[PDB]
Amino acid sequence: PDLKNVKSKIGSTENLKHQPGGGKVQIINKKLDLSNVQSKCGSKDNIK
Amino acid sequence: SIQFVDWCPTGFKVGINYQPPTVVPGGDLAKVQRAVCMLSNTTAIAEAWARLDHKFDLMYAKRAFVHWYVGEGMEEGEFSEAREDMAALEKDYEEVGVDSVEGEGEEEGEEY
Repeated sequence: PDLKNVKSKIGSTENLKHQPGGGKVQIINKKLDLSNVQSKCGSKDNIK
Repeated sequence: SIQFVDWCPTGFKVGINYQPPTVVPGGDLAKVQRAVCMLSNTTAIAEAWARLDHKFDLMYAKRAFVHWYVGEGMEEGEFSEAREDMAALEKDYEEVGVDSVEGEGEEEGEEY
């Protein structure tokens, strides 16, 4: 006898393209703007 | 040594009420004949403002929790502008703890 060609069915041989692929993460951080800010009591200029 | 600000002319408010202190039922308690009730205005609150300045900035930078306030009707600028006010209050309390001495600008030479 002869079998010519035969192969397995179905598993890890059909998976070899798809890893799958991974990704990327990031924070999750900010600031605030302070540029407007002055004190809200204010007598010391009255020295004038 | 029990320390007031340099500028203080008059720092006090005193009162007399004839009815005594009276406690509650239901303790081992002191039925005293007289008492005082005091309120202190002081820059010492500026130590616990500095703690709110510390607590806030570690959470708010990382933006921890803020989404719980967002989702129940609140601006982001609300937190920012409250801490802005704390940035003012810090100084509103610093422009008082100072001594009343006068002067401005810059000099490096003699008058005499």
